[PDB]
Amino acid sequence: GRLVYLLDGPGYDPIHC
Amino acid sequence: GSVVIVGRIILSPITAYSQQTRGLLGCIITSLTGRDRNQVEGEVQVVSTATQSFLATCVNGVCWTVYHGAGSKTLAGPKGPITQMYTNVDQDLVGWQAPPGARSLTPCTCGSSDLYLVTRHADVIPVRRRGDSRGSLLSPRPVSYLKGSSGGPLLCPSGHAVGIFRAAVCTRGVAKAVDFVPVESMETTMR
Ligand SMILES: [Cl-]
Ligand SMILES: [Cl-]
Ligand SMILES: [Cl-]
Ligand SMILES: [Cl-]
Ligand SMILES: [Cl-]
Ligand SMILES: [Cl-]
Ligand SMILES: [Cl-]
Ligand SMILES: [Zn+2]
Repeated sequence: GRLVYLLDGPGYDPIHC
Repeated sequence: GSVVIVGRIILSPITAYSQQTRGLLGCIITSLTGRDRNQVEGEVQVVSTATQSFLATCVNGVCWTVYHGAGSKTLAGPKGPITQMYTNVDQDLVGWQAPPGARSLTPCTCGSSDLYLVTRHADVIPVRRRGDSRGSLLSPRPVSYLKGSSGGPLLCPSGHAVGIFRAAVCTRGVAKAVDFVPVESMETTMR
């Protein structure tokens, strides 16, 4: 097992595309 | 720019729900001005910079979060940007004096190993403490499910703070365990 960091993109509900 | 509160998670058996408070445009603007006039509520804040978002947890009147999320940044507040009160790069931990209206958790003193992690989606998931700064997820979940949750709280059965979520331990995209900053390190950072 390896360490993954759990940042998301900006905003309350980040936009993904 | 500044870190900006863009939502919150309110804690109740431990339950949680989330509420958005800011949109993307207001978030970007508030980041540049450092001025946030909104009322703050809840124990966990959903926070954002112009480039990334994550969680901050208020314990004993300090809003704590991860250094890899917040860096050295100020927190936008009612009287302008709030300077970090604590900056511990090695422990990956930062803190600002909690906005008035944030509800503080108190540190766990019971030493239970039966924990709950509260995620960005306000799900409360069982964790088994496995040492100072690690807990196994009793039900493994895709790492995608924990995305955006860095800085969120680990709670004991009485709803007191055990630690803040730092990183997931993953194999093949499945989170099996969490790495966290113990509440002890917050006490060591402070005094
Ligand atoms: Cl939005
Ligand atoms: Cl807004
Ligand atoms: Cl003003
Ligand atoms: Cl404002
Ligand atoms: Cl950033
Ligand atoms: Cl920074
Ligand atoms: Cl995943
Ligand atoms: Zn406890």
